Amino acid sequence: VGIRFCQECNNMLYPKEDKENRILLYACRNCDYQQEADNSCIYVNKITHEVDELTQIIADVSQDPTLPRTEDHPCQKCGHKEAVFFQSHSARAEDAMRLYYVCTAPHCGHRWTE
Amino acid sequence: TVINNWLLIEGHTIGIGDSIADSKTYQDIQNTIKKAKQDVIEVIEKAHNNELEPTPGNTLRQTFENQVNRILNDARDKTGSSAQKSLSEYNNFKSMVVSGAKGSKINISQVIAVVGQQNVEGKRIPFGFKHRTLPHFIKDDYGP
Amino acid sequence: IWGIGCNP
Amino acid sequence: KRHIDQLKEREYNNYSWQDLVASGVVEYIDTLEEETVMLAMTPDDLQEK
Ligand SMILES: [Zn+2]
Ligand SMILES: [Zn+2]
Repeated sequence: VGIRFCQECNNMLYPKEDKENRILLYACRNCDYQQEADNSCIYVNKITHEVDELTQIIADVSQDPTLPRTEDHPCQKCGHKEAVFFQSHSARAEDAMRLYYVCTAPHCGHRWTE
Repeated sequence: TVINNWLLIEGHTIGIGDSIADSKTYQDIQNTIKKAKQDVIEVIEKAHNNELEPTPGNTLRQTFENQVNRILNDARDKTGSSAQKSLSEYNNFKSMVVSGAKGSKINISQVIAVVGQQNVEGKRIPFGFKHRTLPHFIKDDYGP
Repeated sequence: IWGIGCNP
Repeated sequence: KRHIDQLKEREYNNYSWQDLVASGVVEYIDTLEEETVMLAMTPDDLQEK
């Protein structure tokens, strides 16, 4: 999944298999350093790309004057009543009109979707 | 020639008296708009809860726009029909529409009851600003 | 200026 | 009301639009900043609760 950069040359490590030991080794083409791979996964592609946008949402968006705010939905973490609510705001979000609520009030930074 | 010389005796005119309708008709138009706005709000709340089910061959955004446009169009036509009921025999807008000389039922409806939905490029007014049509409206407002 | 099915 | 009173006697008070801008009552907003601004069409109607 993640890309690992070699210490010796600070370049990308590409997967390589040692036939003798049948052990996956991440080896740079430029330098001879080789590292055994713990993950054992080379390439992962999510065609559905069903990735939650809760992680992507920034807590700073609560400060926006233009965003609508509801006191109807209380915060789960701290119980603050106000909560700005906005849609996906994302391209390639397929067809979702879910409201990604963000708790207001300083430093709570809680994002929940109902 | 003959009809134009009779028109000197009878005469024709267009005034504000033609545009104005009875108070009951205005109340009916307003009530239709009220319940239409409520229906659009209910559709929006269904969409936010994700209870809305996609129409076959259409995305959820497309089917939400379809349903909202249907509700707004039905309200628009119903208010127009109420306005057209209000018209008296003497009303001159009706004289011209019935005779076919100029105008249409749509023009009477827009004059008296409701101008209607404004559509650009086949859709409702788009989000020119970031996620809102005009700076005065709140972000992510799909209301009427 | 009327609706989506009418005219602008 | 004090600002409009000074503006009403614009003559012999040398109070003008520049004074209004300097006082912070009004501000110039371009479109890019308009995207980040919540505006009210009419003050009394929209500001009031
Ligand atoms: Zn290296
Ligand atoms: Zn909170």
